[PDB]
Amino acid sequence: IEGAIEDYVSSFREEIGTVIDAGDGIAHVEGLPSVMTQELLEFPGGVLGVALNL
Amino acid sequence: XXXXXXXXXXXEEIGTVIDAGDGIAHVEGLPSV
Amino acid sequence: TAGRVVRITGPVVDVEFPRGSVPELFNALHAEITFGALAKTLTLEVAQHLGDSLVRCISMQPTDGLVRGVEVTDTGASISVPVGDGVKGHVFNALGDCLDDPGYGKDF
Amino acid sequence: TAGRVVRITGPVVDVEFPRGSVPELFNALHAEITFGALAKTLTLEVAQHLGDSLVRCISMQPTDGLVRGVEVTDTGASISVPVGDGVKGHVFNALGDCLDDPGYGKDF
Amino acid sequence: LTNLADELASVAKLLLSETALNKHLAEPTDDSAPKVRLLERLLSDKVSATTLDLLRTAVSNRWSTESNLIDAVEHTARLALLKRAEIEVDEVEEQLFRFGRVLDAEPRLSALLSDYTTPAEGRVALLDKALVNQTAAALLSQTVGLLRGERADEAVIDLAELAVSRRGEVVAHVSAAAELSDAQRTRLTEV
Repeated sequence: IEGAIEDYVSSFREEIGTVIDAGDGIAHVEGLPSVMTQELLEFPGGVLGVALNL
Repeated sequence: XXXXXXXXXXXEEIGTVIDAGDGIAHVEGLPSV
Repeated sequence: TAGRVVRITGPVVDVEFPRGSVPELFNALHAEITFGALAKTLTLEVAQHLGDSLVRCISMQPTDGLVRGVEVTDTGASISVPVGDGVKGHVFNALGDCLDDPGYGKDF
Repeated sequence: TAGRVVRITGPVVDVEFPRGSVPELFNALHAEITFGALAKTLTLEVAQHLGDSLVRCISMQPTDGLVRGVEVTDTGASISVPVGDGVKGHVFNALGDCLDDPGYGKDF
Repeated sequence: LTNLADELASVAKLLLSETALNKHLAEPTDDSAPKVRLLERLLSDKVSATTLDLLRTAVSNRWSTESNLIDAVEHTARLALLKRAEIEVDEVEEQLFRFGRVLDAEPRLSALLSDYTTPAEGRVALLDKALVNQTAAALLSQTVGLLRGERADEAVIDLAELAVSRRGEVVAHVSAAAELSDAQRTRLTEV
């Protein structure tokens, strides 16, 4: 069963995420297999976000 | 029959350290403590 | 013996290991950053266990540039430093690598 | 009918009862503690209901040396102390047992 | 239908056996290709076509918590067995309800109904020996096998409630000192 999990991890057209939380200028987004610490995220409204947590 | 069933159903201490750290630890099992 | 990074926040890094082998406390681990501009290797030290073959570690360098899925290798030893008679007369960093004359040492 | 003990911590002890057997608030309960040298009879008073046929209470004796799974019995009554003229000129503890004479004052 | 029920029971048991797959399969995501690919790679030839399609649809849909994902298979199996039994509804419902009531009446067996760290099938054998409609017995065994630290009396009550709720009638408790006459009871039902 370990091989299946390893292949699932190693398997990962453009990545898209969805917003789940808001309020007081803090957002929670998931669904991005390729992550990056302190990357600039472009929201559809033209505003920008910074990932300070993971 | 019910009591008989229970009677028929009626029919050496080790623990495992799940977590440890900072000088404390957590043990599982061992209901004879 | 291959590890996988699961969760990172600040300088503290979570890691998971295969059930067979898990390093003890205060064992150096090595990781790498694949980014072109900020390429660098990082050394980690074991802090505590959390169960499920999970380990908490503290980063020795700024953690910017890390990504999930990075392999982690261990050395099975504590952090080591060089000692000898001719050490006096040079400047050192935290890890023990020389600064005035890079590459000096590794024979004491 | 009797219940069991599932958790113990500090002086507070919580116990479990079967259906249709939970006692009302402020009811005395007796528990048995056995050992080679520490043998006593724990007296507990009901404090609150936790639901799911669980009741949390406190004890009037030290909880050292207790083991889970020990049955707990109920008397269905509140704490009481003998009274009368004979109480004069004697020393009593909280439970009402006469300290001067162990057997005195058990009939009023 | 019996084969589908057996396959659903087996897949639910294997899913409950391992914790990692439940944790990884509950991730809320819009995409479904990796999940169905994993399902195909993980014993896709052990089940029939229709059950495989149903499982694929269940995994594809987004679930709030892994508990719902675990319980959906069991609920589907129970409703499939009930539908197969329907294809004598009143007799089966009465048998199941009276059986549950009479077994819950006994407190000693209810005390022994606690199941945790017990042998996986030993308690099943003991309970089936201790305790008849074929469908009712099969449903009882399935319910006994799939419980995990939960009240059995509530389980059988909920099973009877679901069984009567599949039909258009609504259950209602009635208490009286003695059983009324049949004509009076029918008039009460009419009222």
